[PDB]
Amino acid sequence: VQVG
Ligand code: NA
Repeated sequence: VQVG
């Protein structure tokens, strides 16, 4: 998971 990548959130930016
Ligand atoms: Na990912």
